[PDB]
Amino acid sequence: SIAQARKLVEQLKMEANIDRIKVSKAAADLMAYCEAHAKEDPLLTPVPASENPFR
Amino acid sequence: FLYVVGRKKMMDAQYKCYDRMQQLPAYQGEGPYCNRTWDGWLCWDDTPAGVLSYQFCPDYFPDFDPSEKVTKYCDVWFKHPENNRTWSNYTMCNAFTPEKLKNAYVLYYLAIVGHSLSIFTLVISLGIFVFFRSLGCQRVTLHKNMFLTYILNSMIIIIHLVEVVPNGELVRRDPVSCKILHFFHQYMMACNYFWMLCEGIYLHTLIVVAVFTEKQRLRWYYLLGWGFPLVPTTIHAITRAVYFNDNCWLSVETHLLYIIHGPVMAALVVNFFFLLNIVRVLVTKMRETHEAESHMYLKAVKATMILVPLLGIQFVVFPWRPSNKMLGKIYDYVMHSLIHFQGFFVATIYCFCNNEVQTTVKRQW
Amino acid sequence: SELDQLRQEAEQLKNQIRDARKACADATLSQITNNIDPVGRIQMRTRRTLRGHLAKIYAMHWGTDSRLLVSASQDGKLIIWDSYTTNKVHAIPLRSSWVMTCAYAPSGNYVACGGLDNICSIYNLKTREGNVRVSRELAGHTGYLSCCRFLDDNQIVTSSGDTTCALWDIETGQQTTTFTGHTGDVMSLSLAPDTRLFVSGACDASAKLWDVREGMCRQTFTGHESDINAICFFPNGNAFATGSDDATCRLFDLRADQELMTYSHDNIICGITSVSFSKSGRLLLAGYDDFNCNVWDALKADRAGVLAGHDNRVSCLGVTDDGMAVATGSWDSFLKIWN
Amino acid sequence: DQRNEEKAQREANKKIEKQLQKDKQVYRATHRLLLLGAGESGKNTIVKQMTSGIFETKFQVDKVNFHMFDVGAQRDERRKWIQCFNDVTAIIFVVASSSYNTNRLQAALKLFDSIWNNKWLRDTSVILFLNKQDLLAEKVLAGKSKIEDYFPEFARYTTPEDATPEPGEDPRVTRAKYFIRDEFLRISTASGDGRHYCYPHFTCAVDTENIRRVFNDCRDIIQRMHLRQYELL
Amino acid sequence: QVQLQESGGGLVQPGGSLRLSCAASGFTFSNYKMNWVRQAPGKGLEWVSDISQSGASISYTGSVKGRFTISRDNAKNTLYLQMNSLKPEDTAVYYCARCPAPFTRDCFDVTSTTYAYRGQGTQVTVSS
Amino acid sequence: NYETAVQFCWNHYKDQMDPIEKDWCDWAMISRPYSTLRDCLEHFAELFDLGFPNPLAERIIFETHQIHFANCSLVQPTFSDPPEDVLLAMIIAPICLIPFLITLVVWRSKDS
Amino acid sequence: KCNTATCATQRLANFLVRSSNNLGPVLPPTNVGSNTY
Ligand SMILES: CC(C)CCC[C@@H](C)[C@H]1CC[C@H]2[C@@H]3CC=C4C[C@@H](OC(=O)CCC(=O)O)CC[C@]4(C)[C@H]3CC[C@]12C
Ligand SMILES: CC(C)CCC[C@@H](C)[C@H]1CC[C@H]2[C@@H]3CC=C4C[C@@H](OC(=O)CCC(=O)O)CC[C@]4(C)[C@H]3CC[C@]12C
Ligand SMILES: CCCCCCCCCCCCCCCC(=O)O
Ligand SMILES: CCCCCCCCCCCCCCCC(=O)O
Ligand SMILES: CCCCCCCCCCCCCCCC(=O)O
Ligand SMILES: CCCCCCCCCCCCCCCC(=O)O
Ligand SMILES: CCCCCCCCCCCCCCCC(=O)O
Ligand SMILES: CCCCCCCCCCCCCCCC(=O)O
Ligand SMILES: CCCCCCCCCCCCCCCC(=O)O
Ligand SMILES: CCCCCCCCCCCCCCCC(=O)O
Ligand SMILES: *[C@@H]1O[C@H](CO)[C@@H](O)[C@H](O)[C@H]1NC(C)=O
Ligand SMILES: *[C@@H]1O[C@H](CO)[C@@H](O)[C@H](O)[C@H]1NC(C)=O
Ligand SMILES: *[C@@H]1O[C@H](CO)[C@@H](O)[C@H](O)[C@H]1NC(C)=O
Repeated sequence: SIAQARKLVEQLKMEANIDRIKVSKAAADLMAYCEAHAKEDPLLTPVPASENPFR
Repeated sequence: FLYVVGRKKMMDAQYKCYDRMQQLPAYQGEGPYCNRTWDGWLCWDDTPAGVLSYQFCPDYFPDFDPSEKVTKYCDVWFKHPENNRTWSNYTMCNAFTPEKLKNAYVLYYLAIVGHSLSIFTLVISLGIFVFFRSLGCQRVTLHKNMFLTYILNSMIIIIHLVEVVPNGELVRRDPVSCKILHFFHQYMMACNYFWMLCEGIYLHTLIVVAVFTEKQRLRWYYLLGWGFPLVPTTIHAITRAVYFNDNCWLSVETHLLYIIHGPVMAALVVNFFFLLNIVRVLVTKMRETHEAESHMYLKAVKATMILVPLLGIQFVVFPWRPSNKMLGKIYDYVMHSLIHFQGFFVATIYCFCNNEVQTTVKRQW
Repeated sequence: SELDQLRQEAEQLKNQIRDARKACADATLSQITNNIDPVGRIQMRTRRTLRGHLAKIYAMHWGTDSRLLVSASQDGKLIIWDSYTTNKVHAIPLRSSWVMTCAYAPSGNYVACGGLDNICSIYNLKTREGNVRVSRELAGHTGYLSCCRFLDDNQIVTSSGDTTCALWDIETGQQTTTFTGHTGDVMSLSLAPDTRLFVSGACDASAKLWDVREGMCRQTFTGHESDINAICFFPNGNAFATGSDDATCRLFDLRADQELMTYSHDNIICGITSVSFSKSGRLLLAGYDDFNCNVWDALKADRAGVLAGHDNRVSCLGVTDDGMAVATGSWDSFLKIWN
Repeated sequence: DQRNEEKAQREANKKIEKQLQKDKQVYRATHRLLLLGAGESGKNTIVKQMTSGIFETKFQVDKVNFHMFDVGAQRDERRKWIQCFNDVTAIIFVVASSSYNTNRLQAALKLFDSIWNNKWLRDTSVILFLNKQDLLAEKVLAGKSKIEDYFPEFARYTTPEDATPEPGEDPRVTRAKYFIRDEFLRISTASGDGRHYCYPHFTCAVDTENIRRVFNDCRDIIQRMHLRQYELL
Repeated sequence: QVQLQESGGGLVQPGGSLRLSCAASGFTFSNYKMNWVRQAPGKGLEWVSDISQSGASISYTGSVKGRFTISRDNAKNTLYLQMNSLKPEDTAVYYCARCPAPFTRDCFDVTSTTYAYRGQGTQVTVSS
Repeated sequence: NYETAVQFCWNHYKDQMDPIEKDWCDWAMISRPYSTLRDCLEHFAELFDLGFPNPLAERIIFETHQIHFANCSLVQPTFSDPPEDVLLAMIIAPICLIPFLITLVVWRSKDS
Repeated sequence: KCNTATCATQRLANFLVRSSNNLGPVLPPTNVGSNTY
């Protein structure tokens, strides 16, 4: 089990040394994406009966 | 109208009476005898002194009931004290008619009301099975043909009770439309009773005969339910044409009716023996679970009462009408209620109260 | 004791990561997306119903042309559907009737499937004789196959119940990279749009981000309380969503290294079986054990709709690449297209 | 002409659904079974009586085809791949009755409890094979192994009146093997609204009657399934 | 981050008493069924006791009935095991195990060799 | 007297049935004069308050059946059931086909 | 006479056509007094 404990400790140092941006910056990027691609989403916008291939 | 037809049968019987009175001249011993005579409505043979003769009531008048009997008495024949003339007791013929006619109106309106709720509840039950594909199975495919017989049978009965029965001008005219409507009535009535057998055969093989039944070709179910009732109805129609060609084929006195009701009762008796094996397996499944005495007999009653409308067991347990007046009255109210509401009961039990239907309909609504 | 010393040093490393994540948690996603417009009620109708399968549908996958889709069912059949005309293009009989995953190649020439047989079988659709035959079988895994996804015609990534993911060369049929680190059955995987990375969620209430080229675990994402059943990437590839048995969906950001949003309701007490995003990522569609799929406002965490046309457990669901329709399979043996 | 491509689609779909109904007849005719059991229980001996991630065994009793599946090369975490067997006819749960001295019998009582109360296996009946009855008899006949140690409620247990002892067997073996069965039947009757049932059998690994026990129990499961469709039971 | 930390343990004389505590974190303690499992030297994982979500249904393995008492404090998110009349056969590493899914009657894979929702355990040694 | 009443309408019945002698036995032909004789008898008896049937009325009705009707009989009246030997043959024959059709459904309904 | 249960609806239809004057009024009953035969 010591061998498995050492591999977990070695993985935690690889994940502790990671550059993390703030959640306010990470949330503003997801919010800005759905805004730029809102028109291209047929499930959001109304679907015309003429352009819908499932009518 | 009916008076002259009654008098014509009255004078026809007089010819046949004096023909028989011209023959049969034997009056041998038996002490003194009340001599043979022709009563104004019936012909009486040679009888001994003291024996109260008995004969069925003539059908000359609408009041008279053929079921009842006429009694004539000898000492010389009986003399009514009022006018000291030879008398025959025709009182039993028309005494129970005015009260039996009043009971017949409520039985008539119990049918058109009972059969109307059947067509209504079954056209809804049939639409649920054809619309919801989720409910689709070999059991439902047999229910759909069984539901169709109830609709088509209850439809013709109403057309028969609303157009043919209250029309006396049509029956005395005797058109061919009466006989072909009576043909489809006898055919759809037989198809209705023979699909109760098809439902009992499928239910019996699923539970008793062949549990490991993948799925069956329904081509033989269709021939028994739809195809076979053509044989007794075609045989009956041909013999009814050459032997008893009654006006509009409304008579029930002929024994040619048992050409259709013979095989019909035979099919329903087999359904009664299928019910005995199903409730035998059911109570055996519960004894293996070690249920209580109460719950075991409670569910055996519940399961039996939901199979009675489907298999038509009411025709087997009550197959004969009592001759008593008070008992025959209750029998008429009980059996007519079960017959005319049988389509309503089947639609409620197997469509509206079915849990797989209630769960599916609520989910899609 | 060298074992406990390694256990306490892992505890301090976990506290260092937990505090480094809290230092970046300056504001909540609900505080950023507070003043945006709600999407409104999402009323979607069943346009098609595919009635070919005999048993419960365990997986499905759309083609990149957004018209053809493959469906895996546990009666031992892979049916290729023409979603427009409801016609069946192919029907592949499988050797193992316990298929639990199916994939559609981006080129459209191959399909893959696997299950309790521990094998990923590649089926060549564009055969010269015209009928589909099995071209390759990958037999390295020691547990049941939970998910498989094509990188290209020659590469495929599979997750398995042996707590391991693997990358395969298809023409050689050999594992080129193995991804270890999970302590539970890996239940699903989701490829990034660039396909340089993929994320996998296992039964240890954890999700891991893997690098395909180097075969290492980049980040580990915790926060769920029970097994993660489904996972799906955000359209931009900077976030993903997980569905777990604790009846909760959560949204994790890669660069923030922590969860951003939680999608839960007190009435919902059944686990999530499938997750998928729309073309824009504004809607989060999740299949549940209560037989209906719920549409979530991925930014507002408010339920926006319900897809309640299935009569059994919704096992799979997928959105087309063009975003036109959603296909949800379920244990009721039917596959419905919603629009 | 694009109508040609759609006519070629209808004829290709027509050939497929012709084959899909031939496979529907084969699928409904076969009865799938999950053979579940721990190690050291005699489970593998039963399949020889009739690597890969699952083993399939095809047998036929009275012209009815059965397809039994034995899970191999899988980890001991079953909570995920056990859901694939919610539509099987029955789960054949094999238990070693002799393994009560570890305490493998308690480990099997908790596994049966998890299977019985799993939400996806609540309509799946379980065929319980209390295997290794021949080894249990030798263990009980000796005074070395006392079931009172691992199950202290065995000190006040009495053999039920409905218990049918085998011809010429010790009552101490009858009381022991029926006590183990009641431990499983207490879990089986605690929950369940008639949706699924448990069929316990005293089993030996070399017993030939094992396929007939599964056949007769599966015939009961299908029979109760038909009775429930008609709301009779 | 689901974490289960067990405290207590230590060397006890035969017939002594011990009380094990299990501090739970990272989940709703009241929605899950809790278990006690142990691993004797040179043996596998053995299930000991369980307690339901509320604390009404309590089950023990036969060996510990009458001597062990399981308790949960849903307010403080703690699980207890009052151990009385300790025998030398009780020497084992006692793990605090959590049920895999909430609101479920089934509890799967708790005694597995590699189970995620289980603590690291406390060493209890009964000797003189 | 009542003899003058019966002697009158007997002559009326004679004159009605004297020319058509070949039709004496066909009941469809002589039904109208026969019902005419009955009317006169019960009407004149009720007129004199003698009552019907009376011995004087039954005396001349036997004169018509003794003279006018000679060796003539009807084979069978219409609306009559067949001889009961063939009646049961027509009822049992469809019943015998029922068991054979039942075995077709139980044993020969297996697909393929 | 058909006295089975399956002949119940035909027995009722036959009775109404035979006895009832098209389900309308009530004619006086036949005279079965001392004067009557
Ligand atoms: C109302 C009177 C004047 C006429 C009544 C005629 C029916 C009794 C006949 C005419 C057409 C016959 C049907 C013609 C064809 C079929 C299909 C046959 O089944 C199949 O061939 C379908 C495939 C299969 O299930 O194997 C079953 C008998 C049935 C319904 C026959 C049943 C008897 C029917 C309905
Ligand atoms: C209206 C009067 C003159 C009576 C006419 C009777 C027959 C000419 C008709 C009426 C009802 C018909 C039946 C109604 C329904 C069916 C079932 C049908 O099969 C199914 O419903 C199959 C469903 C499925 O499994 O998908 C085949 C034809 C059949 C027997 C029909 C055959 C022709 C019948 C007997
Ligand atoms: C549940 C069903 C009940 C049916 C009750 C039916 C009652 C019918 C009452 C009819 C009364 C008499 C109607 C006029 C009869 C007539 O003169 O022809
Ligand atoms: C498809 C067949 C339908 C048959 C419907 C019933 C037909 C009845 C026919 C009655 C004919 C009456 C006259 C017969 C000849 C005669 O006696 O003069
Ligand atoms: C195998 C089951 C056979 C059932 C046979 C049932 C026959 C019923 C017959 C009814 C009509 C004959 C009896 C009444 C006769 C009469 O009233 O004159
Ligand atoms: C409308 C009234 C219907 C009455 C139906 C009565 C049906 C009685 C059935 C009794 C079945 C008895 C079978 C044998 C005994 C047993 O179940 O073990
Ligand atoms: C097994 C089911 C049997 C059903 C029997 C139904 C008829 C019962 C009564 C039969 C009476 C037979 C004698 C009738 C005499 C008569 O009225 O002319
Ligand atoms: C196989 C069927 C068995 C049961 C048969 C039950 C028959 C019941 C009816 C028999 C005739 C009853 C006549 C009663 C007459 C009266 O009460 O006045
Ligand atoms: C399920 C259908 C049930 C039908 C029940 C019908 C009962 C008819 C028999 C009872 C009639 C009672 C008449 C009482 C008359 C009075 O008050 O004197
Ligand atoms: C669904 C079952 C309905 C049963 C109905 C039973 C009705 C019994 C009473 C019928 C007669 C009611 C009084 C009628 C009086 C009248 O003739 O004017
Ligand atoms: C009937 O018989 C009696 C003798 O028993 C006889 O006196 C009488 O005349 C007979 N009836 C007729 C009409 O002749
Ligand atoms: C008339 O009837 C009465 C009734 O008792 C009877 O006394 C009398 O004798 C009868 N008269 C004749 C003439 O028969
Ligand atoms: C006629 O019959 C009824 C009933 O059978 C009886 O009450 C009555 O007294 C009879 N009449 C005569 C004159 O005997």
